[PDB]
Amino acid sequence: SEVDTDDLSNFQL
Amino acid sequence: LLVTKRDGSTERINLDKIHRVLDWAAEGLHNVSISQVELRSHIQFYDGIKTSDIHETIIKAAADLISRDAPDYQYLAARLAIFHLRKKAYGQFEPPALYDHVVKMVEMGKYDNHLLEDYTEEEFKQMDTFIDHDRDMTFSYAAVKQLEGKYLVQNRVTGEIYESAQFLYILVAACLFSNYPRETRLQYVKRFYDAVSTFKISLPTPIMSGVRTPTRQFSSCVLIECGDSLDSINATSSAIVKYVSQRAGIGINAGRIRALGSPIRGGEAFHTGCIPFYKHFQTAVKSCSQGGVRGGAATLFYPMWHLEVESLLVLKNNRGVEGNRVRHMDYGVQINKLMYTRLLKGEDITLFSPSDVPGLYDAFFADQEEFERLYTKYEKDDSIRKQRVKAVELFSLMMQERASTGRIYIQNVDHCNTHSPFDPAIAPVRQSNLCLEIALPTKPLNDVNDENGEIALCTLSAFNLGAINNLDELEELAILAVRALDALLDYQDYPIPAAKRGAMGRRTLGIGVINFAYYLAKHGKRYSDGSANNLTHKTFEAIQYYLLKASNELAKEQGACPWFNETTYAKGILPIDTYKKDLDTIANEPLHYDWEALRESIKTHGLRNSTLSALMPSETSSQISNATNGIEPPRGYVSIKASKDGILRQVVPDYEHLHDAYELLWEMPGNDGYLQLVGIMQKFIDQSISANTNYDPSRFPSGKVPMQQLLKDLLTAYKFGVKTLYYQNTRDG
Ligand SMILES: Nc1ncnc2c1ncn2[C@@H]1O[C@H](COP(=O)(O)OP(=O)(O)OP(=O)(O)O)[C@@H](O)[C@H]1O
Repeated sequence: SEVDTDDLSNFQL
Repeated sequence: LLVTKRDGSTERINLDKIHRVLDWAAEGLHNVSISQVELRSHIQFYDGIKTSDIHETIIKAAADLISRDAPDYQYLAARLAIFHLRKKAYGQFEPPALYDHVVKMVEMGKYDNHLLEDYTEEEFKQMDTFIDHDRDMTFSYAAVKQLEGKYLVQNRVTGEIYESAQFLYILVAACLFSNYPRETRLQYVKRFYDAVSTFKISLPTPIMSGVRTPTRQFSSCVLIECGDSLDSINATSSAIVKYVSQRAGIGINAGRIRALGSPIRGGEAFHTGCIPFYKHFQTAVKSCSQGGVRGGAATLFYPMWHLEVESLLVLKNNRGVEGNRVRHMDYGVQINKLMYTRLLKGEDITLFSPSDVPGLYDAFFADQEEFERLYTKYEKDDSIRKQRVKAVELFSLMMQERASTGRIYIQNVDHCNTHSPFDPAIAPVRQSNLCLEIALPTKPLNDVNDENGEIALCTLSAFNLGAINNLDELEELAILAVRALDALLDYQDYPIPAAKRGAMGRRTLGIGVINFAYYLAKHGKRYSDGSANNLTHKTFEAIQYYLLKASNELAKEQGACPWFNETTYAKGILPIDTYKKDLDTIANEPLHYDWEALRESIKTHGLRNSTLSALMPSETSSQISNATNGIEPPRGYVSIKASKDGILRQVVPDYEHLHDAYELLWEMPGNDGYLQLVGIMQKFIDQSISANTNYDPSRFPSGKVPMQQLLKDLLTAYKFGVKTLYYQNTRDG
């Protein structure tokens, strides 16, 4: 349930 | 010693007769033992044992030896089963003359009388010559089980089986091409018959069981959109009752039903919420099910930003108050780009009742720029009721419930409208169906028979990628598949005006594949490493190209669909022009077909059908053709099924030579490979695909799938243009 937003932030949709 | 026959008259047992039969059915198979079979069945014989019983016994005997190491038992069992059904239907192995059969069946009222009016006895004699009853010998035991159980015309009370597979196929052809000019009618009948009897084209259960019989009900799934009004709610509900009553899957969009607390009439009465109505559509859906359980399926769709989203997302959660739960329906959460960015930036998502934000709902599906404009505007505007929730919270909540139930689906509405055959401004796609592969325009009803309403239907079929030798075989196959379903559209009946409206308006078809897995094994590709990307791109380009050609060819002959002008196809736009660009970075295979020639031909002559492809799941159809299901990898080499007649085993096609080639569901290290292939397939597919996401707890620390992983895979799918996401399988051994 732990979610890192930094890891996802750099993703390109 | 002593056997009983069908009249009830004794006779002595001649055991060479049995042996003869076994010997016959074993013809050509490898690794099966007639003595093994004989040994296992003879021990259960007894004085005065019905002859039928003897047959069942040896069938089971053969059926019980099915295995990865001895897969020809499938065919040995099958043939025995086929033999027995012959006798059962005809009192002899040799099937009667086609004409004699049809007359008899018309007189018994098991076949439609139009067959005898539409074809002449000499025409029937001609058709008989096309038939090849030895094709019955190519079915696998599981397949015969399916045919017997849900295809072959039979008496359900008495048990009597009135027909055989080949008759079914010939007459399905006959009925579908019965309005053809006599100069080509029988040519088409013959071509289609071969196509389906040699498993090149698969047809849905409704079609297969009914086309030829007096019925006219053949639609398997409906898509109803519900306006925010008691009249529309009532209408919607009425449509569902009629449609589940004809065993159809329901896909309902109840997204505009205003939120709990919202004003009604001014300030005279406040709204009661969406849930009360969802519960009402759920009873509608199960209105024709034993008790309120057995059958009747539906998938309800709503925007992620709906004001009641957090209460809607946990509707299946079992741990909860009865009144705040609608557990017997699957849900499809609709997301768009803006929502995902909120997640990535770790920002908030504002929740809004659709009733209070003029133009948002439409914008959401049809115009992303306009949606973004309106969305921010209303975020600021303090007059508008609203709620803030942390994107991570909301997304995590949804994924949690998706992970636990497996049935909280996602629909990427932007992808559904920016990369579709339709014009978002005129006829947007704002929902999907039960199994998340259909994507078609819908308009809310204001009454059951409202003529300005529009209901989408699923008119399906499929190419068997395991049965073609090259992709150029799809040109004739696409002709036949498109021509038969298009005929079907005029053939069948429409219980609700709105459903006819869309059928005739847009003539939308949804043709996909089955046997993808086997096909990849045949070409030595896998799902997980990206080895199948270019082959996939090559294969789905052929499929789409030839379907569009066939439709275009058909428009020339018979005219494009009435509403062809609301398609982007009509504006010279093609699948290859609007797919998700990221796809370029994962596959380089070059288009092999003349798309520009076709672009013009479509522009000039239009399309008969507005949509042509849709990758749907498939248990039954795949079973009859002994094929891996739709595009999914097999769980294992042998699939087990339960029955009153024993345990049903079916070995994956060509296990002998391809066991190491297959890549089984749980052998894939993750979902990337597969989500790539779904993205590639979506480049060319008109509608959507039933993509699954799979997770094995064993592959994670403490056996718990990380939410990070779940969100990562969700984002991946969006990145490659995946339109919808269906089941989530969590392994559990
Ligand atoms: N007299 C018999 N002794 C043993 N097995 C029999 C006998 N008659 C039929 N069977 C078996 O039953 C099945 C056929 O059932 P059915 O009574 O319809 O056969 P049939 O072809 O009409 O038999 P027959 O050869 O006596 O004309 C086959 O599996 C066959 O091996």
